[PDB]
Amino acid sequence: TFRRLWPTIAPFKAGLIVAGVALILNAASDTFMLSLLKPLLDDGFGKTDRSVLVWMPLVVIGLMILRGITSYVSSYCISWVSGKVVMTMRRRLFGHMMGMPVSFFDKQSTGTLLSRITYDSEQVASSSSGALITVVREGASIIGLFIMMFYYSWQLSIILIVLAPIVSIAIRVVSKRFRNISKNMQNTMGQVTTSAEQMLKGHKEVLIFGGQEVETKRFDKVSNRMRLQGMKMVSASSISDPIIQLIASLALAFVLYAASFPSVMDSLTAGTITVVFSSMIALMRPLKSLTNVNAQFQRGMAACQTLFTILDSEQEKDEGKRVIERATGDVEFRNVTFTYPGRDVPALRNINLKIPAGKTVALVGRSGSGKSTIASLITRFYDIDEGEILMDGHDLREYTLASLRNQVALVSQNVHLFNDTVANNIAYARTEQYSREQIEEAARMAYAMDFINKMDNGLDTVIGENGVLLSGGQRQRIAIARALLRDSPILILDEATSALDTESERAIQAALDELQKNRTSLVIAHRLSTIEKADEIVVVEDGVIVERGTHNDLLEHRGVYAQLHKMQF
Amino acid sequence: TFRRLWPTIAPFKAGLIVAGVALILNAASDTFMLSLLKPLLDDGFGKTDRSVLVWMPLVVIGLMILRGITSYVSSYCISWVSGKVVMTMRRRLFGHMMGMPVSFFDKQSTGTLLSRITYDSEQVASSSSGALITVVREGASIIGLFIMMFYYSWQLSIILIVLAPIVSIAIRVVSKRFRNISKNMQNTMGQVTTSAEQMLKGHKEVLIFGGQEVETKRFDKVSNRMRLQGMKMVSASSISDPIIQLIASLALAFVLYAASFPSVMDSLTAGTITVVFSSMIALMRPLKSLTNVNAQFQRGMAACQTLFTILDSEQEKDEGKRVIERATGDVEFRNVTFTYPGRDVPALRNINLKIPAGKTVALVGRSGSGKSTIASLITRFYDIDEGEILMDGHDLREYTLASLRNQVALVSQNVHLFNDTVANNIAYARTEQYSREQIEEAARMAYAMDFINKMDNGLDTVIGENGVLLSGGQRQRIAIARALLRDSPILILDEATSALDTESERAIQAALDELQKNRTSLVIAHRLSTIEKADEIVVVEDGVIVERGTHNDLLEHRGVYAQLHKMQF
Repeated sequence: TFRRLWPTIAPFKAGLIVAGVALILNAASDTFMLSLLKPLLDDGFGKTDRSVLVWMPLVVIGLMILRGITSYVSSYCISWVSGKVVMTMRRRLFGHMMGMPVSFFDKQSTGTLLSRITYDSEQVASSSSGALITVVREGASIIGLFIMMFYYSWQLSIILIVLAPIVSIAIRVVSKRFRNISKNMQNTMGQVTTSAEQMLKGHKEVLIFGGQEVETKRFDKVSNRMRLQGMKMVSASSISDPIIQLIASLALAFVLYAASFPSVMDSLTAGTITVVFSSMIALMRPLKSLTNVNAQFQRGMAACQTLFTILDSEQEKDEGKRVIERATGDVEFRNVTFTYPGRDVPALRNINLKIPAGKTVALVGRSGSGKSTIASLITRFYDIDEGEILMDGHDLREYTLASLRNQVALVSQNVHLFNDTVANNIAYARTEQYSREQIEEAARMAYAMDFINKMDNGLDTVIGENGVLLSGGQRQRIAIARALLRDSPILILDEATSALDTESERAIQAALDELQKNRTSLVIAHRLSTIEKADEIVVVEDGVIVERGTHNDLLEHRGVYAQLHKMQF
Repeated sequence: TFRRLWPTIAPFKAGLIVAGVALILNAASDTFMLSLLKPLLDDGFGKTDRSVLVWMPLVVIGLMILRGITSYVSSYCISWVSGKVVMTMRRRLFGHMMGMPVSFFDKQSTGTLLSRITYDSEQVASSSSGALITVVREGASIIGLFIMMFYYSWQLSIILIVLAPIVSIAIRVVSKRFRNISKNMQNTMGQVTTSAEQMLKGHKEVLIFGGQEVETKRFDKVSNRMRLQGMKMVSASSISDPIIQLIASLALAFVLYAASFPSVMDSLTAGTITVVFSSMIALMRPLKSLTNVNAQFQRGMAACQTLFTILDSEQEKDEGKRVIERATGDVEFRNVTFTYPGRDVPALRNINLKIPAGKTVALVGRSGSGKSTIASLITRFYDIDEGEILMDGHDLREYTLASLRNQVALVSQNVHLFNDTVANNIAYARTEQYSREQIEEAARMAYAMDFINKMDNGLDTVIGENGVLLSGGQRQRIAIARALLRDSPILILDEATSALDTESERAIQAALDELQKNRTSLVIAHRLSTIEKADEIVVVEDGVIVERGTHNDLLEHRGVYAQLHKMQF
């Protein structure tokens, strides 16, 4: 089907050839054990020769340390090939779901992302290697159990194998009639139950009219007709099994009649009869599972096209080559309009925001629709629909993504801490550029030295999740340390309030005020303290920035900033 | 069985004795079939007599027929006791759920009541007779197969049963450790999979901070740790089966070795070893099915408590002391307060109404605040909590229910139509009292003659559900005809249908106006035609009838009735 997965398996085909030689020896050692019946019953138990029962108990345990040795050697060769072709796909999906647009991670799939590198990535090899075990184990067992019969007695094997189709079709033909008769009877049984349901519905009219005795006499006739149509469903399903058993045993009677009295037979002496009959019973288990080979090779290959749809998908649009090093200017918006992918209602209308040099602007308002969206466009997590965002006399589309992302610092509340020491989370992906010496200065000027001191090991504690764990204020201060160390010229202070509690508010305010030196920042406003002190106060209300006036003029006005004071107080 | 249920089965106990003799002959016809192997292998094929296998083809189809005749004669004679003790109890549930109060049918149960007399009533016999064809079939097959195994070489049988407990406990002991070890490994897997999950959450930080190569070399180091851990829970689960199969062949080797000694090598031969070994593997399915003989006799005797709960619940509170022929008087409510069972909010506060002789009252309120539950109290579907309802200077509680309900007719649109022809559906439960002459005049005066005379058969056509499916305008007409024939003195004109249509509103209004000759009636009002004609207008305002005045006084005042006119326009 989708055999573009074979090049992933090709580097390791040395556990599919050792599990194709140590699994034929697992099946060829089951059709040799079953051949021990012929000596046992001919020259063993039946005869007075005791010598056959003294070497055989050794080879009964001399053939099941070879069914165990070759059942484990063939499991440290498919668990090693179905583990290195799942690993090399698990780590190829986690290089494609780490660069594509955050639109996919937004809400297209949130918790099923792991299910495609933990569950659907192991099922592409736990159901495609279970369809090679079954087609190569139980395709040499089927050949050994067919060579035994034709070696020991072909005369009886031919007649035995000719009657198997005739028995099977007869059983199916006699089963079909009784199944459809049972269905026809259950239809009438359902009809009578419906009549009883309509009988029970009129209690409120039974009571008032006084038909309690006339209504129970009419359930003496719907109940007598529920047992006569109920005992005709057990008198039609209990007559099926005896007849199919009789049909099956007519074949056995014919085989026994033909196996001795004709002179063509009677080359059999008590051991060729039992092996030939006992192997055909052993031919059914390696025939029920062989049919389901393609029922598993296709169930474990839809989960390959799923991962080849997640893989080979549109990666992030890294358009442009222009390189910017420092935002010595203004990150301006001009007439831009953007709508979230997957929806039609415009979340952002025409907006003209100017972020001046050496100043800060505050996206004021608790609207909840217009504050975070403008923040998201600067870093180009979501690309714009139409218009222009200007940066240093250019456009963000023209600039390289790697050269734009490294200029914006999100000092947010919900910030991620990676599973490393409390120093590389302050210098993530810049450990070579920044030496530890800068890291003490960053922690000191971020006022995080106190929490650094009260630690089990110092500036080396595993700090992310599955580790020490922190509170909100400490994560805020770590993010502030990151931003201060990186010296990013653009900041987006999310500033979720969370708590205004004393001795944490002081620390975060001091760290933030030290951060915002000459840096030009757009602050998402949730705390009035920064709204009071801002160069420009811009209200966002369903994407129409109309109350754009500064703090003083808009405070004098009764506009949305005055109304902000009203709802805050 | 359960001592409550036994006396229902006791009369019909000559179907479990006929089915207890034709079921031991089903099991004794299988332990007679694994005894032809001895004549076959010793005196048949091996000895080449050529006389034992011309007779055996007839006995292999002379036992299967007797295995079928004793499988149908034993499946019909239990379907006759499992379908007659379900029929004699299905109609005892539908003799208790036709007298007990209305409170049981409304929201204390639903159409699932037919899942008590169709499904849960058959599971008391389909799981208690299925637990007697398992203690008798597979409790005489185990006694038949233990007499073969001991008649044929008792010396080998003791050795073969002594090693069954030992092999079983050894397999269990070697299966416990390799299951709990795999549990430990799967517990360890959770740490690595959670760490893998914790990498996909920092996407918004991974992109902006620039590290996509630092987090892909840390999924080159978490993928291996879930490969080596994935190859250690397959190397621990694939080593369990080879060892238990080795324990299961240190017994076969020991059996074959013990067979070599002089004591056990004088009576074993070619046959008398195939029936001593092949009867054991036929002794597992009976022993396996036996374990589930009390797990089915408590799943089919738990139904016999939920249905008995219905069977021995509380019936109606028929305090029948006074008997009245005709209510030639007034039906008064005085200080009546009633609350619905199963709820605490009083649905009915104090009420003071009097239904005058030769007059009618109209419960005109569209608020839906329990105007219908003032009608239910009259017929005593729901019993009063406190106060006094009077019918002819007495209380309804003293009156016999069969004598109280004989004086009320519910002329509604949702009337039930029983499955009998139209003639008895106009004289339901009183057909012996009323001859065809009275029913003809009742149909004439109800203006219902056209509907029935247009119809195919005439006045004896099957009229109820699953019949001809009359319409609501004909259902209410049939109810009018029924009430006219019964000539009851009090009616409750529900009048739920306020729809106006030519030949329907005119006809139904004419029939109702003919019905209300003297016939002191309380009309639930949805149509203004009766309201403007109403002698006394009373409005439901929650539980208090504040506006207890005539039509004119309520008309001139805004009140609530003229407010209901304002709603109407």
